[PDB]
Amino acid sequence: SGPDNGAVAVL
Amino acid sequence: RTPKIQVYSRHPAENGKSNFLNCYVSGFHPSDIEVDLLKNGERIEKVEHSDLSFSKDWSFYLLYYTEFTPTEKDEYACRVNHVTLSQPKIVKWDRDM
Amino acid sequence: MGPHSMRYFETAVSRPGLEEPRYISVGYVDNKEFVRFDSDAENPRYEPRAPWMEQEGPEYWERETQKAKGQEQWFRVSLRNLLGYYNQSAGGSHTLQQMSGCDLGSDWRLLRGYLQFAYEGRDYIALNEDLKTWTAADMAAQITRRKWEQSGAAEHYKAYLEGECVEWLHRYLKNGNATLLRTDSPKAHVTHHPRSKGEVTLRCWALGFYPADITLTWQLNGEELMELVETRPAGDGTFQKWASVVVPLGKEQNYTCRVYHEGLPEPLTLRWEP
Repeated sequence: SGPDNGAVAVL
Repeated sequence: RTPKIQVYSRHPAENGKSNFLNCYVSGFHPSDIEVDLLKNGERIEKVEHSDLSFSKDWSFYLLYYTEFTPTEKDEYACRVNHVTLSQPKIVKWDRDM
Repeated sequence: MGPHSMRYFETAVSRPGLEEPRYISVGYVDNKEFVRFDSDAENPRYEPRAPWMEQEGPEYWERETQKAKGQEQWFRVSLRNLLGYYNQSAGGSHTLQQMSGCDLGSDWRLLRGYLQFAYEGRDYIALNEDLKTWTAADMAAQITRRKWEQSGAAEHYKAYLEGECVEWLHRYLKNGNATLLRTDSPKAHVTHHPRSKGEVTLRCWALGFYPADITLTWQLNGEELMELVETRPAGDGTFQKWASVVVPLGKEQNYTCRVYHEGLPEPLTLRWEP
């Protein structure tokens, strides 16, 4: 199950 | 970050015995690349390739392959074109490597 | 060989005009690809690449596909932000990559967590081993680092790495067990080649092995000694490697190759057989 970056800031 | 190339057969080559010719291209960036397998200097059509993958150092790698039958005189090679190269890179197949 | 691992390698490549970037996510269990998402597919969805992943039902594939849709937008906005940080020309060709994953320890808990990014194939920002601090590789990455330190982004990734990453890796190892336990031992042989006046090349081949982890060695009269090629795919899911040495003519029998691989009950020892 891959990470969810969406819950945290974009670069 | 120019592409690294290895050209080799799936099985130890024997003249007249069907095999698979591989060209393993790796260590390149960006991901777009043109790879061709050549028979006596001419591009082989319908060559298959793996899907795009990348390594721990961020560089991409692909395997190109086709069925072939080694012979004494036919010259097989892998030709790579990539934006990091100043010219096409050609690596001959050598059954001892 | 080594700790069990899971990794997700994600890439977004910008495209010209108003076209959205191409986004590709590849998952690995113990260094073998097991899932893939590609936004260029007719119907983009995560797909089982290891056939044992077909043990997962429709809800799994829907959930993972929704996540990839989220990642694709995160990468798109991040690429746009990077364009501004480096003051680059828009509508151009640019690459953003991420690696994330976990290694497991003897207690089935996190041993090491990984979370890093690259822009144009160069390090950009990475989570340190402490899962608390960031390494910004260059000056543009300082902008992201400040933003992420202030917002507490490391805590979110630490929770994923210590929790979900470890739990799902354990589930996949159980489901894939019948395949993951099957090893293919290397078949080895030594070839002899003309080199010069008085010298010969002996090449020790290891073919058709799985996993990829292997050691090839050459010894002279039982003492360690060599050209090595990078391990390469055979095209059938197994790997190849060779190691060669230059040897004096008439002394070929004094050299031994040893092959170490986890599929073998014991390492293989072989020599040139005229």
